[PDB]
Amino acid sequence: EVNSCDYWRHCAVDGFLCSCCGGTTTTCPPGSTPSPISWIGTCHNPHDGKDYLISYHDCCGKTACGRCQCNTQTRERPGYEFFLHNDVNWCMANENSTFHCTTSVLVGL
Amino acid sequence: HISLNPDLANEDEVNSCDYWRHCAVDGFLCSCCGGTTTTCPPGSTPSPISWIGTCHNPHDGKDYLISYHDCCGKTACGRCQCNTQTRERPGYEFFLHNDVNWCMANENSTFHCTTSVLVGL
Amino acid sequence: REVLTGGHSVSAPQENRIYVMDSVFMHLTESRVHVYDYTNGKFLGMVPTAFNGHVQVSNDGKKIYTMTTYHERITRGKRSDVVEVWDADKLTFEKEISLPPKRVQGLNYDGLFRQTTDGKFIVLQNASPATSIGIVDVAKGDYVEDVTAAAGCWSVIPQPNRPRSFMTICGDGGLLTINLGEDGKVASQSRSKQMFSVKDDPIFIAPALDKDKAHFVSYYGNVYSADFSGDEVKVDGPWSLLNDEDKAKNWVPGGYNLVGLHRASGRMYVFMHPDGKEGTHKFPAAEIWVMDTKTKQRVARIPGRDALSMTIDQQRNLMLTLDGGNVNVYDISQPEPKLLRTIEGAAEASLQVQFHPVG
Amino acid sequence: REVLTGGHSVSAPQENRIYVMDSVFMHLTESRVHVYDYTNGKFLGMVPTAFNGHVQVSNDGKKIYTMTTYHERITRGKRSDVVEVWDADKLTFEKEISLPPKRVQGLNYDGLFRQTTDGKFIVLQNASPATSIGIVDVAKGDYVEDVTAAAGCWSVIPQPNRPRSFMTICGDGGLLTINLGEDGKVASQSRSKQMFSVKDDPIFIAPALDKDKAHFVSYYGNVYSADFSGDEVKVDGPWSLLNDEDKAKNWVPGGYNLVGLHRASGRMYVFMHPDGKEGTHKFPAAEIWVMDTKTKQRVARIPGRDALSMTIDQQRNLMLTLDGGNVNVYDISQPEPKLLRTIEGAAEASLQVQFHPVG
Ligand SMILES: N=CCc1c[nH]c2ccccc12
Ligand SMILES: N=CCc1c[nH]c2ccccc12
Repeated sequence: EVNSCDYWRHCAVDGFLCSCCGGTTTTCPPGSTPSPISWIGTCHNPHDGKDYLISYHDCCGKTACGRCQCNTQTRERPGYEFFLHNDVNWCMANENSTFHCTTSVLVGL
Repeated sequence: HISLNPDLANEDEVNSCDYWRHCAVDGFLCSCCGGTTTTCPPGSTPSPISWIGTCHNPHDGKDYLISYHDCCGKTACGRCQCNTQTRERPGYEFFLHNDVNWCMANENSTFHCTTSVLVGL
Repeated sequence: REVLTGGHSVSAPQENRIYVMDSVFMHLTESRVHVYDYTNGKFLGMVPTAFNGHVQVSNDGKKIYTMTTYHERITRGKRSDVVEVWDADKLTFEKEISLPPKRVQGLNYDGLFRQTTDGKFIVLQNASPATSIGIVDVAKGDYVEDVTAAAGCWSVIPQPNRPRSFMTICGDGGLLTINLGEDGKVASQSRSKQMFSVKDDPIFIAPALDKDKAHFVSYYGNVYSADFSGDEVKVDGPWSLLNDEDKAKNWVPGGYNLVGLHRASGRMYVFMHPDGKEGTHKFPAAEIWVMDTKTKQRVARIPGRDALSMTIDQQRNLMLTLDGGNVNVYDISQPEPKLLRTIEGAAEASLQVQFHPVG
Repeated sequence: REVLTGGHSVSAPQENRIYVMDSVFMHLTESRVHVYDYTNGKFLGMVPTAFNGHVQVSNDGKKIYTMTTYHERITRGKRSDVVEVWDADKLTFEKEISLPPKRVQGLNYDGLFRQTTDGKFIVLQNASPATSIGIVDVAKGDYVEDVTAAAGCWSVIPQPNRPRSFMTICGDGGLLTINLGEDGKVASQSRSKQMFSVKDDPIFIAPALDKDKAHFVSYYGNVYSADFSGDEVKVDGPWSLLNDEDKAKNWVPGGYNLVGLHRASGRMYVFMHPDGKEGTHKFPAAEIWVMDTKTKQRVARIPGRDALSMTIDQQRNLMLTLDGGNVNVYDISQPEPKLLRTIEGAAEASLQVQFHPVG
């Protein structure tokens, strides 16, 4: 289910799900690097009726995974609220900014 | 015969892999890429080398030698992909072979598109 | 008997040309600009733009400018962010201009890669992830200024009524105006009053741009205006796109480059969809609404054909529409747009199309 | 409270891994190796290989070797042809080995990028367009020898029974054998007698390779043989793959990496299609034929599923086939192959698949 765009954690994913790319929700595929920075989303968990802070770190330094492409936009805002924005490459400040896939890291409520 | 000048033909006919002279083409027909059968699309460069072969002309009944030059130094055109193989042979007959990049000796070897140049009878 | 030649120019005249910016997101290091003839849908050529390229045509119509990122070994090695100058007719590379390694990497909104009205300066968005605006002096072929004043702001809206002024949208709901000197350094700046509520009524960044004012649509279908006929920007709004019967189906705007203004008529084009709710702001157009900006009323509505981005040609009364892969050509000389033709397969992943400047 | 981490290794064991070389011909500057688990079809990772990459796994299963071309600005700037060494488990770049700028740019036949049986040398095809074979000393990370003796020949067939010996196929219809000294320079060489008629019965370059011999199929469905069990190469052929019913229906071979040999059984696998004529030699498989090479008879024929390339694993008695986009897994422990599974969307444009080595 984590490989579905509909999965509740993925509510502001623009990119390829790292769990389809040889990694997981919380691990970059081998030989790709986590972005230290990220857009943030607020997602509703249907299992406990609570909302959570999700961090959308990219995995960087390999070419596009191409698998499980998502474009979900819950609470996403334009570049004037930059850390809520998902139309930019969150690899932008990595040693290599080439975009590989996106993770969905649970931060807190 | 008119069969010999693609400039005079209907575009839909020249831009097809079944067009009589495109008989050993591997790649994107330049005539779909902003160029013509005999001109590279703007900003792409002719390969000085090519694979070669002969094609039968169903129209005037004769056989022609074709030189299959590429255009080089821009990224893949991506349009009108052909993979015809009439009289193509493996790399131990290297200039009859079309599974290599005939842009390989160009100043920039990035493959853009390929075409079919009429050498003669 | 025949010989293959290069050195050739685009077959169609510049007035026939459009530029489809293909991000090629599946293979984002091979982004490119596809050049098409809008009158017949013929492919005229292309400009390679490496990783996540951006594009615009010089205001004089002689050059194409690209912005892109290279690395020595693509996925490793040293970064080079650059602007490139390409000849518009030859589609050949001419000049590379060095940028600091922080040019915006992101989807192809017009406002990320622009120029001053006089054509003398390229004006671009930086993100490191701190934001600033970068100025490139075209005649010099150099980066000449980092507008750090624009921190916390996003995107570039040039003022058509001034040689070298532009605005940007700021996190406080206001606009920041930058006026450049002749050397491309900030000569003056001004900040508007709050135009929109960032939390309650966020606007799409895409301007419906007039000679002396810019209109902006909101997530909930409101309209905001910034008037720059004077040195200080005057802000107004909102007024609603929706009449009473629209409100039942929850019609809202959605898309990327989603609005346009036909300057002579004051008609604003907007991509809309029914059943709007949180997270539907990038949904394809079910419809294009045509609004009179003067009377603040819809004058026409047509089917949207899943479009996401558009552009307008003032001189020929045309609208281009783009669903990501296909480009539709509309005649907009009358209030109701007429569909002229569809260019299929113009791109694999494009969110931006532009006309070649004519007049 | 979750934390994102990198530095991880391929999650499945080596013996489950396959390597699908995706040329991505539509965007050929972004070719890549897709790493798959053949047992369940899970994508395990990938290695980026720029323009028209080629790939193999080190004989010892520890590293992945790629061969590719870079330019400083991709479509302009100086050329760099390289081999790269990558960790097989971490899928990370380790080392670049400079090559002369003439490495073969072409479709991914096995025989363009190989290694010696001892695994100490990488043996690669050059085309400039004059042909030669390049030797890379793996441990030294240097290109060490240029085999211009191989001019007018094509591709590398390593002899599994000798540590540093390999053959290539020549325009005279015979084979050239090259034996390397401990330093990668050519110590000796020999030319076989003519194996096939170049004009009348050209063979596909892909060997069905045993420990001490190799079989080749021809455009017209004949089989040829090179025996290197002894001091000099002994050649034979033709024998036909075709019986009378076959010939009447004009069955011939078609594909790229189109043959395989199961060494234990002597079974040869060949992609075949009916209605063969000039120009069909790369046609998708209508069928896979299974030939017993001792008795010279077909023991099985099954649906081709449009396959174009294949590879065999000895220990697990497996055959993979590949139609450009999808990988099919077959159990070949019995004369009749059993279809185990299809991996869908394993590549966009792949003509080569390889098992991780298990010996
Ligand atoms: N998570 C953001 C991926 C992405 C979204 N837009 C992009 C543009 C260029 C590179 C990457 C991206
Ligand atoms: N006409 C030759 C195009 C071509 C055929 N095979 C290729 C492999 C890589 C690059 C280009 C090619």
